[PDB]
Amino acid sequence: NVWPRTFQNADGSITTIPSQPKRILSTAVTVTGTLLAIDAPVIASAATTQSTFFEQWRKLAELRQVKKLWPAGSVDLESVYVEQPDLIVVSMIGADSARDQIPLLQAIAPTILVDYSDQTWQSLAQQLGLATGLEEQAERTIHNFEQWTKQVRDVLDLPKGRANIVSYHGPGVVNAVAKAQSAHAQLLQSVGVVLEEPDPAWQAGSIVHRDFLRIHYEHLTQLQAETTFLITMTDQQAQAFLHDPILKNLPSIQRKQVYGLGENSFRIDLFSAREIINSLLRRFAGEQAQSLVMPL
Ligand SMILES: C[C@H]1OC(c2cccc(O)c2O)=N[C@@H]1C(=O)NCCCN(CCCNC(=O)c1cccc(O)c1O)C(=O)[C@H]1N=C(c2cccc(O)c2O)O[C@@H]1C
Ligand SMILES: [Fe+3]
Repeated sequence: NVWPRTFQNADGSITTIPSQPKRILSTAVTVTGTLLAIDAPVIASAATTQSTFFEQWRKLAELRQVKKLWPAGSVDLESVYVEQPDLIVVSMIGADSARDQIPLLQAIAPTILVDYSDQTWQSLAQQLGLATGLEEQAERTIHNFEQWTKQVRDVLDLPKGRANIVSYHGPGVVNAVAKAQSAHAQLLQSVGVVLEEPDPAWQAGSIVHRDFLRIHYEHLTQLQAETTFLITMTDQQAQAFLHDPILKNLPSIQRKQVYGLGENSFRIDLFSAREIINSLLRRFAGEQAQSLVMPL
């Protein structure tokens, strides 16, 4: 395990990490879940704009004494200095991105930049494993999860056809649909779901996103999949989608195959991925469900 080592950042820049990181500070709440997943020594993390940690890993973060820092958008440099980190992690795109603050952060400690929007949680874990010297941990974690998804894939009786994954906000608002490279789409694909891709031409406005295509509301009526999964929703919450009169003729609504992906499914990390797969076992597997549900 060689140190120093060079890390390739998502913007084409490089960062030399002089020594194995032991005090990692995350500036992106999305990335923190994956740092926890590989048991990296993350000692502090910024939060959502609402000053929260994601619920799938909050209790674990508290147990490991991960200090909650600023809500996304407002980097507190004093807090970074006081934590005395030896690696600072930044995301490329998303509400939790501190990309423009990199020069200020790099003055404090080696700062790296990753894009979680177009890779699986496993790929992000591998990338972070290489930055932290935790390749053994990451590889083991990924391998174990993949052994599990194999087993699950073999017992699910999924609806015929394909599924889409939607972030729903109702009429008169820009909504969003998961793209093939998203952590969400790839997670479902891994247990045998066949994914519908939103038409790239439906992009709303000028901002490019690799995770979910942002679209005018009306385009939701054009989705063809027989099944719809809603992020950040329970099944009960998904009822609002099902009863939206504008969407009454959607194949997934006609077949009453609209499901919540789960309360904690907004971002995908090992912890929310487990919850999501557990939900699929409960709904689509028989008395084979329980033999495979993972303890949280
Ligand atoms: C539990 C909460 O933590 C965050 C969160 C945490 C960390 C990073 C994020 O991005 C986060 O959203 N999300 C929840 C929250 O604040 N809910 C209140 C509504 C926020 N909303 C409006 C609703 C439409 N968005 C989607 O349907 C959607 C779908 C799929 C993926 C997404 O990221 C989506 O937001 C947003 O658009 C928010 N994201 C941008 C943003 C800005 C610049 C570049 C981007 O890529 C952006 O997303 O700006 C807002 C703050
Ligand atoms: Fe967002």
